[PDB]
Amino acid sequence: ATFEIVNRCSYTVWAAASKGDAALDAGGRQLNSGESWTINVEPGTNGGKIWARTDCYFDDSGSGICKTGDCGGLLRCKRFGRPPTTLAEFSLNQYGKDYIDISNIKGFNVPMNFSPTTRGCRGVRCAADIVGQCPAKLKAPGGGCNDACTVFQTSEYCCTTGKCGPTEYSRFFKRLCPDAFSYVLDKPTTVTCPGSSNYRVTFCPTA
Repeated sequence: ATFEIVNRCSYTVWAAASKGDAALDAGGRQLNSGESWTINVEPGTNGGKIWARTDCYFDDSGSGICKTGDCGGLLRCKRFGRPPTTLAEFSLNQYGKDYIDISNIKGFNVPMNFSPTTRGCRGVRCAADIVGQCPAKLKAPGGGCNDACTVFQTSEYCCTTGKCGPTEYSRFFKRLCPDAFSYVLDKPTTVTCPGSSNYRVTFCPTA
């Protein structure tokens, strides 16, 4: 499957693609304002994530730091990034279907559109100013808006027991971005697409 990753933001982001224990394609790249990065994702990939990282410094070896979404200091991510990270999430060719969502479960750093480029399903978007409106307790100094699980580490926020409800914090993410997961047991906003669909992830899709 082909993912076109587009930075429409006015600022540079460092895109990242991982399935948690391995890079997808090169695993990460700098995207200046307007730049597009096309990656190939193995069919059958289960639990893939794409995210943006902000305010990175990397040396010539691809070792450094990002203020949001850092994946153990690498340019080319092998593992998931540190919150806060708006997440494009996908499972491909699962019994003939692709499954896509946007999640705020690990917080929000960059607005995002995740849309198929092929026919047969709709895209999802979380493009609200969640950072500007972020409740004081969830504001990350690095930039971005943390999820309550990351900040408070409670059974309720992290849904550790598999029993949890919506919270004042989850309802904030949900009010601004209804088409994104706000907590672990949120009513699924997953979109079902044809197996072997292709997709575009757009950072800052509106502004």
